[PDB]
Amino acid sequence: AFVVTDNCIKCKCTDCVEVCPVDCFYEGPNFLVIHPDECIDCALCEPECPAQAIFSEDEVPEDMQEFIQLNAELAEVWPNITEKKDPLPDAEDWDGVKGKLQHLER
Ligand code: SF4
Ligand code: F3S
Repeated sequence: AFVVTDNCIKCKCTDCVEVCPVDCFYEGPNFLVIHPDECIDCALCEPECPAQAIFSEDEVPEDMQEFIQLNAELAEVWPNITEKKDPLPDAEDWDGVKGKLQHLER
């Protein structure tokens, strides 16, 4: 499965949803997650993230391993998103900044 990690938080560009064939992205107030049992590992979303927050599960950075289980869990409670929308208002302010996990809204 692929994994949305820290830099999506407070950016939420949603460009990634355009290319998923199986529609497995689920939407939070200020983050997206990939449903691990639905992702077919086509790797198509990851060139599309402007914030470069998507990784193959096995390539998720050591310091961002928490995101793997987070994606699994929130994928059960969040709504499915299928169309691209506007990025969060302050997206480019928050892009490239580290430790945005602290601001995750559920
Ligand atoms: S690897 Fe493919 S199936 Fe998975 S979330 Fe990405 S675009 Fe979708
Ligand atoms: S910022 Fe997030 S909404 Fe997608 S386009 Fe990137 S994983």
